[PDB]
Amino acid sequence: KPNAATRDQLNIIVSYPPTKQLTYEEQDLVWKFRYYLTNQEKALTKFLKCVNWDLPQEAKQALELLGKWKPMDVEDSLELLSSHYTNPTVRRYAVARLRQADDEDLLMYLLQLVQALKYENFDDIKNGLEQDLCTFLISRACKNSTLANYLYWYVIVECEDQDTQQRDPKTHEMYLNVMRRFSQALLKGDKSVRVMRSLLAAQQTFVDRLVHLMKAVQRESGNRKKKNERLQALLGDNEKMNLSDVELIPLPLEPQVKIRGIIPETATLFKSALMPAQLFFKTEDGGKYPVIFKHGDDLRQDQLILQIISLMDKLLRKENLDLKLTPYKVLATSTKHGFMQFIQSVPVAEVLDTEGSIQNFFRKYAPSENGPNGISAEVMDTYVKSCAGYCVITYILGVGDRHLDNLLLTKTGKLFHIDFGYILGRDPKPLPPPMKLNKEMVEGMGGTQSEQYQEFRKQCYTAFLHLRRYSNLILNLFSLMVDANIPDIALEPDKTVKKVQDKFRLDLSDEEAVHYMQSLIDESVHALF
Ligand SMILES: C[C@@H]1COCCN1c1cc2n(n1)[C@@H]1CCC[C@@H]1NC2=O
Ligand code: NA
Ligand code: NA
Ligand code: NA
Ligand code: NA
Repeated sequence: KPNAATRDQLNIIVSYPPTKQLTYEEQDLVWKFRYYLTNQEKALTKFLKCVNWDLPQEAKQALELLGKWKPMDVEDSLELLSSHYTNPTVRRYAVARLRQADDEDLLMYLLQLVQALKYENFDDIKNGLEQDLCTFLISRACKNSTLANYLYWYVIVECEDQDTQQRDPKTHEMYLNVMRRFSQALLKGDKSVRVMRSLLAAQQTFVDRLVHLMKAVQRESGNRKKKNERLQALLGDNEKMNLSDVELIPLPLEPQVKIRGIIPETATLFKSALMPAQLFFKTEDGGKYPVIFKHGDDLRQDQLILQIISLMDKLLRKENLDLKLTPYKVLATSTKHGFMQFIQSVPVAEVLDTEGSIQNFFRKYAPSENGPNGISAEVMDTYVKSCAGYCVITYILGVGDRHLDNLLLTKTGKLFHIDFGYILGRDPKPLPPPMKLNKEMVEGMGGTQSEQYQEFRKQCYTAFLHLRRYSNLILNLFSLMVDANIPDIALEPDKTVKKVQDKFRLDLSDEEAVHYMQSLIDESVHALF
């Protein structure tokens, strides 16, 4: 029906990022050829964006075409749950597509889907005390204990958000109703589901006791040594505090791991202003699981970034690219406390203080006579890959405040980033560079003169092209976060998705994007020396 020139225009429009606004002329064109476009699943979101949903006759025809359209890919349906859509049939269609996702994929989107409840019908959620989003999420949680664990903690954090309670009371009451609905469904279910309900309650009381313990340690006004002694003494009094030995419960941070308590003798406070605790949990497997427990601290921005880093890692692995990344787990248990999975590591700043160079560090703990610069080839391969992964990922996410205390290294060669208080282009100092590499980091692989430097560049190109291909998904997930209580998002909600979108350079072809990434890396490295 449309000629070659029109098809080229339509294909450009269909390729747009999910939050790019269509012009009036593009809306006219998509509508004109709506019947031709029903055979392209990628065109459906563009068509739905061109409908005037406030005109009953047009909404009706649009819903007729929706039923005849080649169904969109499951992950594309996240766009239909954003704030743009109030039409109930559109939003139920999105849930119907999401019902086809497996539990592993749904978990990767769950943080954002909980935010998307803000765009649902609050009366329907309350009156539940065909599937809408609330009903769907609860239904899937009732069948999967991992989903139930994260749904519980994600929602309870929303219930405790005093900002929401003060500034958006109806939204706060909705989340209360979601929790009530969730508890309703769990109690109504069979034995395995009612057991799940009791285990969530047990986790909550454990966290409550841990919070009370942290406060007791901080009413102390002794030095750090005295506070470590207080922390260990309180943890050791199980009759008083009940944290050294408890009946088995899922670890909120990673519920597949059941824990029996916390080891009292090895608990210490970090030497930092907020004095978070390092705690070793006794696992059911008879092992130990170290965490950081932060108290008096909002972990939600870190929680989001580590969730997105975990997604990006899984997407790269899906494309058979394992860049040896460290997406450590982060879970907020309230707006003021939460857990982080502790990875044995050393900050690069400490490596330079004690060994002088990343290379000296690798030569000490991973020597190899015939290896690159006397270092194990496997360790160097792991180093190059992880540098590349984090270079591309922190560039896309605009991570700031990149000093050598936030760059961590393992003896197996993994480099990874921590502490994501500055994202989306924010930085303590002005005019941060678009790509934040460290001189010590290039030096760690042998300098620009090493063959490792070209291996690093090559892995950046590959990772960048792979993540570009999932830009629709990544951008849709940020679009669902724009109203969230996340500091660097709430600063400029209407600009948030574009800040990520621009990093993908979707205006460039693959070959042009590789050229651009090459120039960006080289320019950043050149500026360092
Ligand atoms: C848990 C991860 C991964 O394992 C190594 C340690 N990592 C982190 C993360 C943070 N830190 N260390 C520092 C130390 C105390 C708080 C500060 N802030 C962070 O965000
Ligand atoms: Na009402
Ligand atoms: Na410590
Ligand atoms: Na504390
Ligand atoms: Na890991």
